[PDB]
Amino acid sequence: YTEAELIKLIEQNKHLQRVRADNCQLVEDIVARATRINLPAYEFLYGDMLAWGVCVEQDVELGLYYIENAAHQGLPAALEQIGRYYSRGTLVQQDKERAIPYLREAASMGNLNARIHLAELLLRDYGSPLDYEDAYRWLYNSVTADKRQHKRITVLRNGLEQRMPQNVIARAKRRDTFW
Amino acid sequence: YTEAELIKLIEQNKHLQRVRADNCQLVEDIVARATRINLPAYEFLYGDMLAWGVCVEQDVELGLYYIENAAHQGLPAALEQIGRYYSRGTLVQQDKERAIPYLREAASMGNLNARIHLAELLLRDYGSPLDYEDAYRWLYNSVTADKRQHKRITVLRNGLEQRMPQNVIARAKRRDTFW
Amino acid sequence: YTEAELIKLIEQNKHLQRVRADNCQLVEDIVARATRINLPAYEFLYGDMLAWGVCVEQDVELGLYYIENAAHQGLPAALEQIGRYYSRGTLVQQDKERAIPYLREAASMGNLNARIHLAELLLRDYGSPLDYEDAYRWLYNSVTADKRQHKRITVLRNGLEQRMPQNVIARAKRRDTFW
Amino acid sequence: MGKRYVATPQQSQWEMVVNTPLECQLVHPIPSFGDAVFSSRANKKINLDFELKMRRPMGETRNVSLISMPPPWRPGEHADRITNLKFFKQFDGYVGGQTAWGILSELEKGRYPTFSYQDWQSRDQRIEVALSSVLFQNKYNAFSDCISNLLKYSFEDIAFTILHYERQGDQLTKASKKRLSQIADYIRHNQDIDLVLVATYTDSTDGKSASQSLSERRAESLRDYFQSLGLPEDRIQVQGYGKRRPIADNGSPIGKDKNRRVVISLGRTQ
Amino acid sequence: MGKRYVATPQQSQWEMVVNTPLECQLVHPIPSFGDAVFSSRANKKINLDFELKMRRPMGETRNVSLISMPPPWRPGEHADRITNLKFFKQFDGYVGGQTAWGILSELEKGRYPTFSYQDWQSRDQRIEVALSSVLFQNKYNAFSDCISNLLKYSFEDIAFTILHYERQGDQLTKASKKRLSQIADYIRHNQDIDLVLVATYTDSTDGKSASQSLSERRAESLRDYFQSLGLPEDRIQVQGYGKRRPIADNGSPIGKDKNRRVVISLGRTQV
Amino acid sequence: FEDIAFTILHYERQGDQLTKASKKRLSQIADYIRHNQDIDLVLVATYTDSTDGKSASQS
Repeated sequence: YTEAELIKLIEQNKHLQRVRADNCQLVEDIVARATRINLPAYEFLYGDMLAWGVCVEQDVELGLYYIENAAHQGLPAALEQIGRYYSRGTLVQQDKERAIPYLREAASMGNLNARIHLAELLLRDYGSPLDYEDAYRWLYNSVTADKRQHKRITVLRNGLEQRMPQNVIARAKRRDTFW
Repeated sequence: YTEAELIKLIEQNKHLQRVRADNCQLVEDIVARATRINLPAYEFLYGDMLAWGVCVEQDVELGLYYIENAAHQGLPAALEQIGRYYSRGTLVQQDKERAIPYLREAASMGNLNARIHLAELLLRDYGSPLDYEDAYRWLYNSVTADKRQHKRITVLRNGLEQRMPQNVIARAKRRDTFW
Repeated sequence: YTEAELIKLIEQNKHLQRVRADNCQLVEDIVARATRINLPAYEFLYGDMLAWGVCVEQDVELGLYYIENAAHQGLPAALEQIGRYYSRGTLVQQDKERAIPYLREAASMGNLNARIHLAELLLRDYGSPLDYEDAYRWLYNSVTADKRQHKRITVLRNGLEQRMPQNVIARAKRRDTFW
Repeated sequence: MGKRYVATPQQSQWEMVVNTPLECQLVHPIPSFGDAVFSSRANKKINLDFELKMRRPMGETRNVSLISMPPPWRPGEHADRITNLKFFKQFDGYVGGQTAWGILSELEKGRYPTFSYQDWQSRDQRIEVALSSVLFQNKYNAFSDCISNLLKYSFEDIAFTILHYERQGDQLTKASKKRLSQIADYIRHNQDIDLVLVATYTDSTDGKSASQSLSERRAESLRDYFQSLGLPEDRIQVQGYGKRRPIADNGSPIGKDKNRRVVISLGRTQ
Repeated sequence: MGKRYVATPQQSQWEMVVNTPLECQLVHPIPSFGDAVFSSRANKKINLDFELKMRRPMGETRNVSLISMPPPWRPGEHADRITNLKFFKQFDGYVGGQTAWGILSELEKGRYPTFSYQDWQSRDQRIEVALSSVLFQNKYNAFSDCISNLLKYSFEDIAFTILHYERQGDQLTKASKKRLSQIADYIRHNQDIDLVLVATYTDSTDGKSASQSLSERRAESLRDYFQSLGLPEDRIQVQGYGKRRPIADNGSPIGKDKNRRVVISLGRTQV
Repeated sequence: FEDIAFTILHYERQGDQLTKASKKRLSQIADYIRHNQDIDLVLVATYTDSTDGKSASQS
């Protein structure tokens, strides 16, 4: 795999499906690239392979370690995955308040899933109003092509708007924000 | 055209008719003389040609610009034309109080049309009594051969006389005034 | 086209009709001139063609991009185009107060349509009563041969005057010279 | 109760801020509200502007009532309704024409001109603003004196001037010298005039070289005169066009005198 | 007997914190509670913010009642109900529009603007927060003087400017000089701008080389001027185009006047 | 400490300076560090885009 294709597959959540479609012929290459070169895309892929035990044996601790290393280097999907693992209690002990920072960082980097999940957590009182602004900002200038996700984003935006004054809302809609 | 003949045609308001009678064969010469030599008679002629769009295309701004240049150099007919354009709202936004100075200058130079129009504007309260004297003076020693215009001038003179004291009237009739 | 020819075509809102008449032979010429040398008139023409799909495939996003490219150059017609698009909601979300700053620059450049639309928007309460003086000045100094446009400008001037102290109207009517 | 903005006799003061032959400005500070400014300018017509300048700008356009209320120290006198104005949003209140002179007159009688309207900044409640007549008489006399000493022409009346020369000599005619004196007065009293354009040109009687020499000598004399008024040399522009560009029919005695002329054009920075 | 936060006549004080042509700020410290801040800023339109800043932030979003209560030393006077606001969790209380001017007006009349609400930090009991009108009038006069001296335009109004040059020389027209002076005032007082694009053009009178040289000359003159205004060199990006890229018909003097222009674009990022 | 322990900052397209938001976050980090004496380790991992050459990118 090239790095760019692996990154794009990671963002679409089809890296595991692709590796299965290859009948797991590149497993040795993935292991070598992740463990030795420390390529964040390959680190995330190897961590997901170890964690959920596809082809390779199921080693939850080591898989989470390599996912955390991909996050260390800063792969937004890795941060989002760790955040949703903490928020939903998948392979880890459920701690939404611990999930919040990971999701916040992934959202700040540009991960739409992280943005939606963070807004949902905040609307359940699992954070502080001192986030709403940023979260609202991140939900404001976000472009999606899925009508279902678009409706969900609009609903979350209105839910956040019902909780901040006009001063803060004005400041949020009037800031430089990208990704 | 010679300069003197063009000036006399301008004073009679037949320069455009003459140019039409020539079937617009000297248009290039008119353009060259106005734009390059800056001859006030040709500047006024070119401005009228551009403004009302005869033979040449209708360019109101440029025509008024060249008329204003003819006025800059001091052609009395140009000043009178700009004044009556402002007073009647022809090709410009109607502002009689703005028209007044142009008409006043043209009248002071000797333009009979400017004198009559200025007296008419003053008699409609579109100026100040501090003009009447001069205007009255300009209407007093003015010689016309048209009986209709002579009657109009006499009427305007009486209208101005009904508004100034005997002191000012005496001073007005007793001053050096020409053209 | 040379460029002055193209500019004159643009000012008369006939450039797209001109390109249509010429049977779409200028397509690649326009594209190359717009995106290679960045000629503002060619940039505006290309943006218009991309916007409405004239002799090219329609591309609203890039069309507006090239219209903006022309506007930031200084073209009076691109600025008015951007302001009118923002005010009408054509090809973009409707936004009057965003429109006004664009219309102001085109009006200051001499664009009559920008002046008229700026006056219409200000009389509709889409700007602070601090843009009234400039709009009135621009309309007051406007010259036109179309009696419909003349009457429109006069009516808009009266409407603007019905919101100003008349110490501001007098200030709008003052000039730095006799002309 | 209501909010009434007026200067108490210990606070009331009138000032003549601008006292020049080109402008007069009488200012009455209304405490906690702002200023009341009467301005008269050099012009051919009678003009006075009254501006109620407010520290906090006008919130919305409101109908205003102008009354001539008697002061407290005048029992038994009733109030006279003067007129109804309109104060506009984000603009100072303006009264002009005969009503501004009437405000000055009501102040001369010892009364209080009162503007009453509903203030947007004050929860849409009715407020009054009064002009005090205490210490008004002396400043009204000074204002009348300055109005007496105002130029009877404005920048519009002199910005373009055409002067004529005598048949023999380098001197202007009598009327042209009078107009040049008017121009010099306005220039010497106005510091906002930046540009002077001089375009001398003569009759066809002399030779072309002679015409050019006469025109240039006249232009240089006028440039030196304009320098004498205090303008820097980088502002004055002078050009001699000789016997070219005739505005009148050369050959007639009157036409040649017409063409023997100078154009003086002023330009200000308002 | 509930909790009432008000400054006693000996404790009340009003201060002008920010007094600049870009912002005016008036602060009333409410003892044991926090501050009440009136902020006005340079803009094309009337604007006033009232912010009730609390030492202990708002615990829950609550409905707040704004009343114009008479002080104790005014017997026989009833209280005027002004409005109902909503104070939000962990955000300073905000009042804006005509209601903030109404609070200032009720203070100008010797009354106490009182906000009443249920406090989360107080076992959900009703508490009052009042602004004292003692020593207010002098500072209200200073605040209104500051408001009168505010610039009548904001950054949005000077972001994109097309200036014009005269036919002879390298000096800007009168209107262009005025607009440049406005830009200079705002920049002098703000200096936050991070992108200053100065693209100069010329008419078709001179040759290509001469026009390019003149345009670059004027561009660098403007760059030096903007540096003198205090902006760092890195933010300024000047570019001369000479006779290239006309916007008007160079066949008329009006077109040449339109073509001798300079485009100054100011850009900043709030984030 | 949970909100700032991991931070990712961005650089401008041309130059060696951080963006505005990245400088703001760096100021937040500096405040927390200057007020907290218990912070022992700082790990910094800069890396750039592919536009420049590999040696240039490393430099």
